[PDB]
Amino acid sequence: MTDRYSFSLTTFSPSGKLGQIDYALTAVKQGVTSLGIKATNGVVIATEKKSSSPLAMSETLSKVSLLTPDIGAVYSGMGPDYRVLVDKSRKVAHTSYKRIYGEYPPTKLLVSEVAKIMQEATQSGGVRPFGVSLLIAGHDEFNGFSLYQVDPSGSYFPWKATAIGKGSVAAKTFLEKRWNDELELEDAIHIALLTLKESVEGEFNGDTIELAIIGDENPDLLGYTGIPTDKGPRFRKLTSQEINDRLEAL
Amino acid sequence: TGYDLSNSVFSPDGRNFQVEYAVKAVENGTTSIGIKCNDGVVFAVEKLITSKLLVPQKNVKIQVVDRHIGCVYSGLIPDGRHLVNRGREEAASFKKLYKTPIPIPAFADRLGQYVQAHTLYNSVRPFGVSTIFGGVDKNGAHLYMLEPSGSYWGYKGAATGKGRQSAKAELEKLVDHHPEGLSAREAVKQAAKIIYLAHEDNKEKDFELEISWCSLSETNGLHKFVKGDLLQEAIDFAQKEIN
Amino acid sequence: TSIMAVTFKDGVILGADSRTTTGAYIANRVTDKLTRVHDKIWCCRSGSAADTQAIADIVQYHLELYTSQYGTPSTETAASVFKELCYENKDNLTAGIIVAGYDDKNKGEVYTIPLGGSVHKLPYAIAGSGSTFIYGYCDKNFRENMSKEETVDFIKHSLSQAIKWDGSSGGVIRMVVLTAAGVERLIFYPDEYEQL
Amino acid sequence: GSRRYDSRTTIFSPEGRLYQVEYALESISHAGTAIGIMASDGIVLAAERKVTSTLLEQDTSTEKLYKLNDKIAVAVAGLTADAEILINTARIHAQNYLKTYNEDIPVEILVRRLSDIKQGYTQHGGLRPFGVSFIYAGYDDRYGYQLYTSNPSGNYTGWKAISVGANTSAAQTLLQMDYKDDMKVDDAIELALKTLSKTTDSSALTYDRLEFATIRKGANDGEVYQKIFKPQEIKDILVKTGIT
Amino acid sequence: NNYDGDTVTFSPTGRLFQVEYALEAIKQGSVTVGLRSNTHAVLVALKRNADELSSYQKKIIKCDEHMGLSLAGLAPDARVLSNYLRQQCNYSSLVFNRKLAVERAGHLLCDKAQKNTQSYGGRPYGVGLLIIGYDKSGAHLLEFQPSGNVTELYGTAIGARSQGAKTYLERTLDTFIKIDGNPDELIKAGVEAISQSLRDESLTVDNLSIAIVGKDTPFTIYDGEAVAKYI
Amino acid sequence: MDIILGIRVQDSVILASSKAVTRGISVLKDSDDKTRQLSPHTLMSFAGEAGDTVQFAEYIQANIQLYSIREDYELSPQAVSSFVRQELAKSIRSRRPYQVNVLIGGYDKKKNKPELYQIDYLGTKVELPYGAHGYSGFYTFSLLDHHYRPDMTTEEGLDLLKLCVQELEKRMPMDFKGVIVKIVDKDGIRQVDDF
Amino acid sequence: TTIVGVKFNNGVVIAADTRSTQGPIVADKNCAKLHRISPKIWCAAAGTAADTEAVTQLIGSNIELHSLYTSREPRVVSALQMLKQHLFKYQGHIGAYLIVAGVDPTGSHLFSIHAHGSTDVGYYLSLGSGSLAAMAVLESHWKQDLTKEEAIKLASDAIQAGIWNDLGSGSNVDVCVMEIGKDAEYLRNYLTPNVREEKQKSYKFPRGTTAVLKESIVNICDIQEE
Amino acid sequence: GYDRHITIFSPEGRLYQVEYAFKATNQTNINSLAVRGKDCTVVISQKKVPDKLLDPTTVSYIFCISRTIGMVVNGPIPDARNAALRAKAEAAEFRYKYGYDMPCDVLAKRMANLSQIYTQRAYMRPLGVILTFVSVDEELGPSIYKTDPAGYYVGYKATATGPKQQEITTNLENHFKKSKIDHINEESWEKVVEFAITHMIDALGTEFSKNDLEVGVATKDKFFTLSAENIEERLVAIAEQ
Amino acid sequence: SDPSSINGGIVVAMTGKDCVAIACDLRLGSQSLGVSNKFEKIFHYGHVFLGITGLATDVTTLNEMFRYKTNLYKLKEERAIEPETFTQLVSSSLYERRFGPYFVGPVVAGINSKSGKPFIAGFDLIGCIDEAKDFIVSGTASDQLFGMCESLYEPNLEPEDLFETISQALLNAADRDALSGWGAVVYIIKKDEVVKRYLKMRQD
Ligand SMILES: [Cl-]
Ligand SMILES: [Mg+2]
Ligand SMILES: [Mg+2]
Ligand SMILES: [Mg+2]
Ligand SMILES: [Mg+2]
Repeated sequence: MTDRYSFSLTTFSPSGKLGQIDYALTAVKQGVTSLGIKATNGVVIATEKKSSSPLAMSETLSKVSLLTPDIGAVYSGMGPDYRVLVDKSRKVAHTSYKRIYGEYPPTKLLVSEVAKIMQEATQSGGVRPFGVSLLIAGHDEFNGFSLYQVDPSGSYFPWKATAIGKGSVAAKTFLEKRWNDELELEDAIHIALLTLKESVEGEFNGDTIELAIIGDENPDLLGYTGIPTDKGPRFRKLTSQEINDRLEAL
Repeated sequence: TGYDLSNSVFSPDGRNFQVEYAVKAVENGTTSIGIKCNDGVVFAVEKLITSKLLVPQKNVKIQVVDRHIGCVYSGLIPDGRHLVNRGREEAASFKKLYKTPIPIPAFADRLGQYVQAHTLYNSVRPFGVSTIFGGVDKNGAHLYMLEPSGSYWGYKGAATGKGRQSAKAELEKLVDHHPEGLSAREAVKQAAKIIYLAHEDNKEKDFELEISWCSLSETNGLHKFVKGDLLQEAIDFAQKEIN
Repeated sequence: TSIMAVTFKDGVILGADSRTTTGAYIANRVTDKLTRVHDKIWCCRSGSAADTQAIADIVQYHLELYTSQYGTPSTETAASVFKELCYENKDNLTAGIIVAGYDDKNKGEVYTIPLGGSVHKLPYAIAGSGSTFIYGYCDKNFRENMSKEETVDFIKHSLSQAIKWDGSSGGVIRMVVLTAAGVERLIFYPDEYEQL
Repeated sequence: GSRRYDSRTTIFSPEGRLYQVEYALESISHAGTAIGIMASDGIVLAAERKVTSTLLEQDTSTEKLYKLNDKIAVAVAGLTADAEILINTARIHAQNYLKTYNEDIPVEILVRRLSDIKQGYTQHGGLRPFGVSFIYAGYDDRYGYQLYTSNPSGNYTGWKAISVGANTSAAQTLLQMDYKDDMKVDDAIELALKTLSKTTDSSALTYDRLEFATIRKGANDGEVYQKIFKPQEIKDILVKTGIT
Repeated sequence: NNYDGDTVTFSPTGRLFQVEYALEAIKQGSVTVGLRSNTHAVLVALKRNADELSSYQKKIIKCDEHMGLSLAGLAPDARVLSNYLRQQCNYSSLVFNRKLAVERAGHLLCDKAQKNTQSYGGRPYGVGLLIIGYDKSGAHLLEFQPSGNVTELYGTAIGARSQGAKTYLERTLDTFIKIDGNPDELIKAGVEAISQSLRDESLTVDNLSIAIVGKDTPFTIYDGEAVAKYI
Repeated sequence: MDIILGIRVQDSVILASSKAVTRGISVLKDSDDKTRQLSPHTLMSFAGEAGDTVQFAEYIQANIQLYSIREDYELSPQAVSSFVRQELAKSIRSRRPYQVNVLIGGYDKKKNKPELYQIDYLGTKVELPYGAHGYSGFYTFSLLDHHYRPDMTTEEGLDLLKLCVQELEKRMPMDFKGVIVKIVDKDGIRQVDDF
Repeated sequence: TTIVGVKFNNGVVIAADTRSTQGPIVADKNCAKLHRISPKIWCAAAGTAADTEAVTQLIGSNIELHSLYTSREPRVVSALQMLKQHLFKYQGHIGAYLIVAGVDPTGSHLFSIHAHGSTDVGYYLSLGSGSLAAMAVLESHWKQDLTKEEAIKLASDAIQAGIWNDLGSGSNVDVCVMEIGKDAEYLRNYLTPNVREEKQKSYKFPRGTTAVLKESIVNICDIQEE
Repeated sequence: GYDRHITIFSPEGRLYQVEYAFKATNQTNINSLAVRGKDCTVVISQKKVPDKLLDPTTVSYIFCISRTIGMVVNGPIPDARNAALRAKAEAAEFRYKYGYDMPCDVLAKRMANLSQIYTQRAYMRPLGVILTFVSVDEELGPSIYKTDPAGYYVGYKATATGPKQQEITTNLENHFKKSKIDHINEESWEKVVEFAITHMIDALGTEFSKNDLEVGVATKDKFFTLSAENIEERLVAIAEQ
Repeated sequence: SDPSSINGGIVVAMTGKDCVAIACDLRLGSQSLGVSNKFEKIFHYGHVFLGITGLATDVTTLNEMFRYKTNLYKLKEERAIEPETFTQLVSSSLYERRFGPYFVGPVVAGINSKSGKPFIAGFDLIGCIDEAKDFIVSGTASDQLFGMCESLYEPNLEPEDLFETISQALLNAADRDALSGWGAVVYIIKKDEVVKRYLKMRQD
């Protein structure tokens, strides 16, 4: 009834490769395509809701998750690993930031904390790395809008636009041709839907696509009135109807 | 291959080979049985007389838990003792908190979860015993049998060890021939017979019979050993049936 | 506080006043001191309101987990869990709890757990500051195997007197009836019980 | 039990080498090259970003050059995530020293502390070492301008000019050829960029691929200024030195 | 073969090889005999020397005034187990003013040995013990194996060539059990039993070790010229 | 321990510390040196609870000597005083605090300046031209306020110190058995053997 | 401090005065004693002000995480249970006395909680040094089936009784209304009946009145380039 | 090849121990089914008592976790009971801490997170079970949430688990393709149980007696299991139309 | 015996039009004994100013603590901390020593670099925030300062008028306190310049 794995399960091979990290990246490659695009007045993150059965209710499975009111996350790879990372990311935003500074962390620092948790699963005793790559989109007052990718190694990079998982190589080429520094949010959503159609085989609609934005403040979603400085969350998950509306102008 | 070298490793079948190897140690042990009767339970066990130098009636194998539960087992005897020691701790803490003595199904799960926990890690070995146990609680008589995997079910009759097939067949006859049920005193006699019949699998060495029972009418719902005239009556009945 | 539990032919009835005081100020005049730890096991609370609430919540947790595993607990079992908490934490608790419940096998049972954490199974029990004034009345008027209406009258009259003499007690007389039929709440207002 | 699966990260080979340290160094040899050059009036840190994509947001990106305090900076070669764990420890150590003594931490003391942490992972704990090599560029009032390097073994050494990561053999020869002791910061900037331009595995050296920094005692009124170069400023210094 | 690297691993036939290898250490050890009547219980032990300059390794250890054992196998493991028995005998006396039953002493040794066979990192005990005692139900003799199995007997022997002594006791059973109120004759039977396990060497004055416990006899060990009487 | 004085002049720091050690009824010693050399150009005098004073001083001495060997370098008086303050500030919220008051007189070889630091048992640090602990300041500060100049020589500092000690010997009820005087300057630490 | 809670038809209202005091001295004349735990769960706080802010923010933080974990809007009974178990553990040393009110999918709720961990249920509650003055008003004018407008009126009248009659309370009335199926409306300084009158004199000094020894520029900027 | 013995990645990015735990799932050779009514959630499971010496009342793979939540398990009984005891403890702790009954979907998530840990941490093996949680949730209504050894979970309109799960799944898929609703449009739970049993008979192609089935029913504020005589009444009604 | 009045001293902060002011006396004592006339009680971390009264060892300890924390903040955030954020950091830090507190009365003052808004705040020894529009007072003559500020203060004073108001508030409060005085300092803070002025006052 002992934990006897106090030694690293990820180690350097003779060629300098960290095998378990590479194999985690291979698991991410098999995962469903997800992408992120940054506009001047917002960020969009999107993915396919690959339903494991038609009897399953794919609304109950959230691939796109709110981390803070101004930060959202999407993934490619192993879903269960993502779910526990979201739980830890939400909690670390409070314990190592909000309970100290009385405000939510900026995107880059929350990303840094997630990256740290993933790095530790790459060096600590008796654990394998997380088999996910995350795309974290967010806004904060001093940095503005931003989009970050986080890999199983714990490495993170800021992107203007990117894609991860199944059809990422093709999707990144598509985003290079379309992306410019003068995009509005609606233009980025349009490009996101165009890019994502290429990697989807079957049905392509609001029920099979999950899409969220980091944009303007939503005082209608705040839940209370009376404090002028609190203007509401910038994270908003688009509805099934809102996606289908934009697919007609596609 | 290599899946059978470490406990808690799933083979490509979905099996835990180390648990299946513990079963082999159980199959190698002496025969033990349990019979559920009208208002209680009867336990019996085969004790192989390795030598004349063994003191008769002294090396007692059946163990009591609390005052109302009997436990008998086949396989590695020390593993069985370790399991009963745990059972006694579980029964003590239950009674400490809840006042009432531990119910038999509750007690069965306490042993079950503990045995199951020894299939979860490579740092421990599975239990090398199948345990037949039971007694009388507020809801009546209960007989259980618990395997190395942590699996257990309730039984009408139970048997384990080297002579288990022989015993099981004899128990199945009693179930068919007595649907209304069996009395406590009948079950003691039948238990003696079944151990004697099951001794054909261990026929090289002679043996010593040991019986215990809990019965609401015969023992006030307490576990007691069958001794003296009642034990000899059961031996005589058993000896008459084999001839 | 004036609280009592009384066994009768069909089961058991718990009774209580509704007053909670901080010094001479009545912090709550409509307090509910009859609290449920299981469907048919309730208790009357006296002493530190923080302590008796904390204890009762833990007991309700223990009996819920008991029920998931072993089916419905006895009233004796519930009293034992209360006792374990009260006895082992006697140095840091001020709690005087009466446990009352209905089995079909055992029928109505009452257990009182005073400050020390001892247990005492009784036909009826009285407790709280106002109970001192009705030891005489309750001993003279209690009978075993009373009807429901007689037992309600016995509790009503008893707590009426406890309320009359004890400043710490007052407000409404709440009662909870535990029988095979189910769980019935009763309430009795000042204009009713004062004129008795 | 568990013994079966243990790689045993902290053992000697028959030749007296630490397997995991040697393999971590092999990992580091594939990382983008980082160069440090120390002059009389300052220190230059130049480093090559590894991944080139047009879509990478360069102005907000940091994989190579990190600030430890106002006087000390590091250039990283190896696993970026491993480096950030160590960097945060060094940042805390610097502030602990400042709290205790009310003076900025001397460069060597910080370097020794980090190097000791790396050493620990090679001698006990059964964990893999950190796959990181640092170049430390710093200033204090005792020794003035200092360059150091540390590697996964926990060994550190002092340098006038040094490279880590890819093509260090080639890079160290080129530096050894053109370095002189009386050299100045503006000359050292030019040497660092010329060296990277020759050793790079890429077809050409451009601004979007580089991180660049200078520590100068050429702040207003005898103070020391760290300057992490912006993308546009790296583009300007590439045109000035005549590489693009 | 593949399943003997540690105690935590069952073989495909349900065997624990590390326990069986510990059992083998006992067979290599020097012979010791145990036997009892209704009044007394006796240990007789053939001690082993390293060479002619060396002392003879002590085989018998006292656990209490009414109990003690003889060892065969790893002597440091007997020291660990006898120290544990001393403490349990002592705990019984101090807390309950009660002499520890010999049967209960066997149960404690069984359970201590068992824990070492089921967990990783540990090893089984590499020693076999013969415990004699006189308690409230008379004389007792136990045989402890480091598998955990403890067995109450009239007589037995463990160690190298122990089968010869064990056969003799099996024949003599009806005679030596009746040797009541005569400690010298019971020891004689034990000395005659251990003689069946000798080859080449014979029982000398610093070779032989005898212990006895009984009705009005505390556990006492006899070595040196004290055992010359029985040679 | 009773009286410890400090005065920073032009080119040195002078520490004067009483020689008496009293244990209740009797004066057990009249030649006690209430000081430790922390480094070649840093001296610390101390006064407070019995046992704690010396234990603390020697603990500080060991740590500064350890630092000196590790870095092959003498810490500045400011750095030493900050280290000492933190240890006392750590001490005050402990299970059993060090009841020790100190003066740290040092010559900063980098800045070529004498420096005097006053730190009480709570960890209250102040840099001063002259300082004291306990009741010593009550008698002496009026004289120091009057006569002190920042450009005084070492000999003038000693004469002003004699006046302070004379006032202490006149008006204090306790016999502190005179003072040991030590000077800290660019050449190190030396004791004035006749005072 | 005077704080109240009043149930009504389709929700609950809480209110508070705005005076924070150290002994007999008024530290803040416009203090906010109404705290958000979640968007639709607010509480009014009395007792040690650091303790009330700390316990609200801790439970509020854990409530938010719980809401995200369960994909459900937070319940008042959860805020109550977490507050009481925390306060009980600290045996009254965390001096927080709170009136906890809110709306959730279960309905509208009103509780009080004391520093030792006892909780209470009611249609109208008061806490703080002005609680007796407030409760007098509540006991005189409360009825069943109050409208929103009647509950706001009653609540602010109860706070006024505290403001005027209790020395520990003063200045303004803050109100928060939590109605079922609507956003909670926080009404900061709902009443302002204690504006200071214009002073008789201006105390603005002539420039150069104060004697100065030294002037210097303080460098707030970082170390500069070049 | 020790990447197949513990839960670390193979070169393909696979966890073989997780995959083999899924195979242990079908070791009992028992098929389960869960469907939703208007006011209820029904779960049915095959019951096989091969030995005549067994007490058939003690043979069960349906568990009463809390009053509101029921759980059926597909997998060996020791791992089933391990999961059952834990789910009971987690449901009780939740009620104590947060003051309301643990929702079905939240329990499923919690047990899924625990299962995820066994796929990441080496010393703990996965449990070889699929857990199907059922309730009538006070916010979401009739609910089916299923957990597996990978740590995956999701909500279901209806679901099936076991060796012959695909046959049952396609049968259910086809019914909901006709009706075009997310549930069985039926008022009484009795008729929803009759639907569940009927559609299992059609999918598996086998007839059932009262002792061959085991039924669990979730209603508002209680989950309960049907007796052999309650099932017999269900089987009589099916045969009579 | 009372830790908050062993050493003595005061801090006052005020807001004006596009500016804030913070000011403190210079005394450190051991009860009746005056020890230092140069013990400054105002510190700054970038453009955020922190005054601290109370026990002097804790004043020094907290300054060293917030320097530590704001340095690490700046390295990670890549920007200087703002007054609003720092105020929450001070509160968090004090409350984490709830049952063994620092015996201090901190006062935050500064201008938000992005919004340009003047900001002041005060705290009790365990971290309760008083965010006043007008003024914040702290120390052994806090009552005296409350009296001065309440009558002398008017809103939207220009920087050079605000200097006179805060100076006269501090000086006359300190002269009615035995444990305060021995010199004084006044910081006038604008968005991108800060002037520091030492005041001449009675030295008793
Ligand atoms: Cl979880
Ligand atoms: Mg009254
Ligand atoms: Mg695992
Ligand atoms: Mg004064
Ligand atoms: Mg004066």
